[PDB]
This record gives sequence, structure tokens and C-alpha cells, in this order.
Amino acid sequence: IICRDVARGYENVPIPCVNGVDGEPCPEDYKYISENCETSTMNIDRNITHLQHCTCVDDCSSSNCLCGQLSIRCWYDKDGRLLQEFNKIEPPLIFECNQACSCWRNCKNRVVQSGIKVRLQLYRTAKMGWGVRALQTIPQGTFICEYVGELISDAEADVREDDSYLFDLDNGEVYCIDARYYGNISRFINHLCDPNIIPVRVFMLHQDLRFPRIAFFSSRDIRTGEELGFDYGDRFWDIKSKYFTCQCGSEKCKHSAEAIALEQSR
Amino acid sequence: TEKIICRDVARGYENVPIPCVNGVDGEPCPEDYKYISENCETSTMNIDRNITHLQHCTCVDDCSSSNCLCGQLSIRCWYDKDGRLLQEFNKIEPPLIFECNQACSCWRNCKNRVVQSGIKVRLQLYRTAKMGWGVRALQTIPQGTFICEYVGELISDAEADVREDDSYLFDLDNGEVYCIDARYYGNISRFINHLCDPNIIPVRVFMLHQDLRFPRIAFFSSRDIRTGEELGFDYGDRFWDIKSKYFTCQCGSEKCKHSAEAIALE
Ligand SMILES: *CCC(=O)Nc1nc(NC2CCN(C(C)C)CC2)c2cc(OC)c(OCCCN3CCCC3)cc2n1
Ligand SMILES: C=CC(=O)Nc1nc(NC2CCN(C(C)C)CC2)c2cc(OC)c(OCCCN3CCCC3)cc2n1
Ligand SMILES: C[S@@+](CC[C@H](N)C(=O)[O-])C[C@H]1O[C@@H](n2cnc3c(N)ncnc32)[C@H](O)[C@@H]1O
Ligand SMILES: C[S@@+](CC[C@H](N)C(=O)[O-])C[C@H]1O[C@@H](n2cnc3c(N)ncnc32)[C@H](O)[C@@H]1O
Ligand SMILES: [Zn+2]
Ligand SMILES: [Zn+2]
Ligand SMILES: [Zn+2]
Ligand SMILES: [Zn+2]
Ligand SMILES: [Zn+2]
Ligand SMILES: [Zn+2]
Ligand SMILES: [Zn+2]
Ligand SMILES: [Zn+2]
Repeated sequence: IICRDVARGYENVPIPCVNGVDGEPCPEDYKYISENCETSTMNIDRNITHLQHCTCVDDCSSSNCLCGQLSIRCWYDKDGRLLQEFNKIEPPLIFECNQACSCWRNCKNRVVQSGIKVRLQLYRTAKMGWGVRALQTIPQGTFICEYVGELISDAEADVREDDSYLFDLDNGEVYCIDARYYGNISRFINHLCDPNIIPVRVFMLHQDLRFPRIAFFSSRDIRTGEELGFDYGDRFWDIKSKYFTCQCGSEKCKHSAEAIALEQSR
Repeated sequence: TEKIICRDVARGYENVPIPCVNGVDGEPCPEDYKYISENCETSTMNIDRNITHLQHCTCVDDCSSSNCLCGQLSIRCWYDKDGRLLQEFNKIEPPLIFECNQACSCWRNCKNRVVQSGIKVRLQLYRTAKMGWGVRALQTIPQGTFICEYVGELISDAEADVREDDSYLFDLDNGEVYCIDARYYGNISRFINHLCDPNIIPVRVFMLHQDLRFPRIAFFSSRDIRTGEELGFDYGDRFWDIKSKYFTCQCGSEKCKHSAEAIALE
């Protein structure tokens, strides 16, 4: 219980920091930001007239909502949680309602843009450094947080010393997000071979497809105190395996030293 | 008699609802515009959003000390303990206000973040006797209270020349000159009328960026405002030299400088 809010009041709820494992102080070699930033011109298309929008006069719960149609359908239920029909392995693009829509700010297609609602905690793990865990039970499909950081080109990523906080934004031109120097609570979520949250690309106040915003949703019910983690992917582990191995301790672990040694012996 | 025609013309985008009533005639709620709570662009403005270009404070307090760089850029911080402008504030020639930003080390609740926190007072869009639609107070507003931001579409000075309707223009006189046009896109401030005895004053504020070409316009009450009193500021003589040949001022004040009487009498 060393810092009551690492977000300095920038989020909807505080995010405290605790360490009950070692003597490492709550980390401060970064700059907490709640929204994405840029350190050089990104030229995001912010033209309000280029936004696809809906004409709904209800709460956008009908199948006629265009923004829902943009995302095949609206995948948020009445409580703002992803339907279990959601393709959790290959998620679609989610187009939330925006400032050009005729609907109200409280419509059913505005989950990610409303911010963090669940209670999270920055805590010291036993073998992974810092991690994030739930201070409450989280039902499946609930929005957790956004991967927030410094928008950079992939040419700039090629000269970055530390690539441990990078999120690729595939789409022509390639961009990505770096949470090394600027980032939010998501920069502390570790890899898990049995993940409980998944990343989804979402569009809100703009629709420039080069800059999708990364939202994390729970892939299953999560108990209190349970660590949150998503699948970092093979690109991360083909690179970092030579310096360290995965410590998630799951019987399904693909990137442990024992797992790597088992299949590279065939 | 007076009918309530809209519960909230902002449709839930502001901190508080802004209702629309009419007890004068049968004009329905205005809908020849798109309500937006924040400024928009229809053509690229190329605002400098580089986070490293942000002058910021290293304050570990609530930014009330004389060492806050952000307050120093406005000579001093002009907000009192409650977020109201000091009475010594230059109401004739307001200085540029630099509120604390995302690069500052302070918390989101520091004393230098009044305008970026949104509308707090209760306003109402109503039908005036002779001035079309207006905005009035539903409470008492002490002197120096932040009222609302003049929100609209950011355009160049050349674009304003080719605009059919120049009744909703606010000029940002910097270097390169730009304007806020609330004709097609605007918020509650687009309904504030001119008063020869004004009770609010515009102040130019910088928040998440510090591009001097694009200051944000904040209305603060220039003195105590009684409940039911209409809100208004001095449009300036550029507006009136253009409009006085098409219509006259109906503020009905003992001090009117733009009525057909006052104009002809000199
Ligand atoms: C933006 C385009 C892109 O894919 N960038 C990128 N690069 C790397 N690897 C290196 C390559 C060269 N390095 C030096 C020689 C300069 C710099 C970067 C990269 C590596 C990753 O894993 C180590 C990585 O990851 C993917 C996501 C993992 N999680 C996501 C959230 C946090 C980490 C991404 C990488 N991207
Ligand atoms: C430097 C760029 C720039 O600001 N330009 C510009 N242009 C105008 N009209 C042109 C339109 C046509 N054109 C010819 C070439 C036809 C020449 C005149 C303006 C008119 C204004 O009121 C009439 C005005 O009032 C501002 C205050 C008024 N209230 C309204 C609510 C808020 C403030 C400002 C105007 N500013
Ligand atoms: C995005 S950061 C996550 C936060 C990080 N653990 C910290 O303390 O700052 C990713 C880094 O955390 C560590 N990490 C994440 N997942 C891991 C895992 N499953 N096993 C071992 N280390 C992991 C690795 O060092 C990796 O470089
Ligand atoms: C920014 S709009 C204000 C809202 C306007 N009353 C409406 O109904 O939409 C400015 C226009 O309102 C009218 N107006 C504003 N102040 C006025 C005044 N003091 N006397 C007469 N008309 C005024 C003028 O027609 C002017 O072009
Ligand atoms: Zn809709
Ligand atoms: Zn909607
Ligand atoms: Zn919509
Ligand atoms: Zn593992
Ligand atoms: Zn400060
Ligand atoms: Zn501050
Ligand atoms: Zn500051
Ligand atoms: Zn007058």
C-alpha cells in the first residue's frame, strides 16, 4: 500500500500500488498518461465529416445502428459486456458511437470511451516483476483498460533500445504504441499462457484505420486477486526467449525454459 | 405558457444537463446545427500535439505555490481556492492562462485545471423576448466563476470569408489567424447573446496543447450573476459594424451602444 493511485487521479477510479514480495519501490521510471500521446507529428485524420455515424434516436440497441453494422454487429450487451459469441481469437474491429452520431452520450455503443470501471491494483509478483490484478470479481466480456502510450512509427520502433512495452498496430503504413516512457496501467500487464483478457482494436473519436486504439476485455470470469494477462504473441517470445523465459507457471506454458527445451530437442 | 421542449440539448455530453424552454412563441428547439462539447475540424488544422513541446510544472503540491511554472506563464495562477478568478484579474485585457497539462507531474485535481473540468453551473436555453434564443442562469453565479467554453469548428481566416453566415464566429487573434465557427458545429455558448452591459468575459486558455495559433475560449462571469439573469458578453465592434446595417441591438439596457437609437444619435 505504497501509492494509493499511480494514475494521479487521471482515471475514473484510483489504481493503488502495493509490494509484499521484495523491497522494490513502486516504479517511477515512466510518465503516467491516461490517453495516447505523440512525440512527433502523426497526422491522424480528425475530420469530423469523415466519421461514419448513426442516425439512431434510441439507445443504439437496435440492429439498424450503422456503427453496430460497421462492427458486423454491436457486441456490447445491455450491461456493456462483450457477447460470448465474440470471436475471441480473431476479434473484429469495433466502431463505437462518436460525436457525429445523433445518439446520446449514454448509448449502448460507448463502452471503451467511458474509461476504467473495474478496480485494479499494481502489485509486485513473485517472478515477473510488476503485475496488475483484480481487486474484485470481473464477469466475462467486461472492459478492463486501454493500452495507452506513445504513438510512434515502426521506423522509430526500429531504433528503440527497449522493446518490452511495444504494441504493434497492424492494419498500409505500420504504426505501434510504446509504453516505455509514456503509458498507463496496461504497461504493467504481463504475459500469460492461459490469458484472461484479450486485446481488441476500437475506433471512437476518429476512424483513421492506421490508428486503432487497443482495448482489453476479460475473456472469462476473473476472481478477486487474480492476475490479469494476455497472450503477448510469438513475435515477443521469438525475440525475448534468449534473455529470459516465461514464468506464468501454467501447465499449458508454452514459453517456459522447460517447454522451450522440450520441443527444441526434436 | 412556458413549455419544456428538450431535457438536454447537449444530449449528455456536458457534466450537467442543459434544458431548452420556450414561454414566448412556438419556435421549436433549434436543430440547424450539431451540438459538440469539444472543438472539431472539417479540414486539417495541424495543431502541434507533441507532448515534448509542452511547458509543464514539476509541482509536488496542489500547484498553489509561486513555483508552479504553469502559473508563472500566466504571471501567476489566477484561480482562487474554489476555481474562481481573483478580483484583481485584468477584466479589460486578460492574460493568457496556461492550465496544468498531461506533462505536469501534479495530480488531475490541482488548483490549475478549472476550464478543463467542464461546465459546473446550471444553465438553460430559453426564448428571449426580442433576441431569439438565449442562455440564462438557473442559480446564483459568483464573480469569476467559469461558465462555459466557446466550442465550434476551427477554420482559417480565409474560410470565414467564404462563409454565408458570420453570426457564430469567434476570432482567435494571434501570427496565423484562425476562427471558431459555431454555425454548423457548436455548444451552448453559440446561443449567448450580446449585451452592452455584459456579465461574462472571454479568456484565452491553453490546456492539452500550447499551439499559440489555437487558444481555447473560456467564459468567466465578470461579476455576480443573479438567478434568471441572461448571460451575455460584448461581441465587439467588428461584429456590429457588419451587422448594424441589417439589424439593431435589443439588449434594452440603459447603456446600449448599438440600438438603432444609439447608432443614429451620433
Ligand atoms: C511498430 C512495428 C513493430 O513491429 N515494432 C516492434 N519491434 C520489435 N523488436 C525490436 C527490433 C529491433 N530493436 C532494436 C534492434 C532497435 C528494436 C525493437 C518488437 C519486439 C516485441 O517483443 C520484444 C514486441 O512485442 C509485441 C507485443 C508484446 N507485448 C504487447 C504489449 C507489450 C508487449 C513488439 C515489437 N515491435
Ligand atoms: C481573422 C479572421 C476573422 O475573424 N474573420 C471574421 N469575419 C467575419 N465576417 C466576414 C464575412 C464576409 N466577408 C466578406 C469577405 C463577405 C468579410 C466579413 C466576422 C463577422 C463577425 O460578426 C459579424 C465577427 O464577430 C465576432 C464576434 C461575434 N460574436 C459572435 C458569437 C461569438 C462572437 C467576427 C468575424 N470575423
Ligand atoms: C509490458 S512489461 C510488463 C510489466 C513488467 N513485468 C514490469 O515490471 O514493468 C513486459 C515485461 O515483463 C516481463 N514479463 C511479462 N510477462 C512475463 C512472463 N510471462 N514471464 C516472465 N517475464 C514476463 C518481461 O521482462 C517483459 O519484458
Ligand atoms: C451567436 S448568435 C446568438 C444566439 C441567437 N440569439 C439565436 O437565437 O440563435 C448571434 C446572433 O444573435 C442575435 N443577437 C445577439 N445579440 C443580440 C442583441 N443584443 N440584440 C439583437 N440581436 C442579437 C443576432 O442576430 C446575432 O447574429
Ligand atoms: Zn446508433
Ligand atoms: Zn450511439
Ligand atoms: Zn453511432
Ligand atoms: Zn507461460
Ligand atoms: Zn504546478
Ligand atoms: Zn497542476
Ligand atoms: Zn502544471
Ligand atoms: Zn445593446
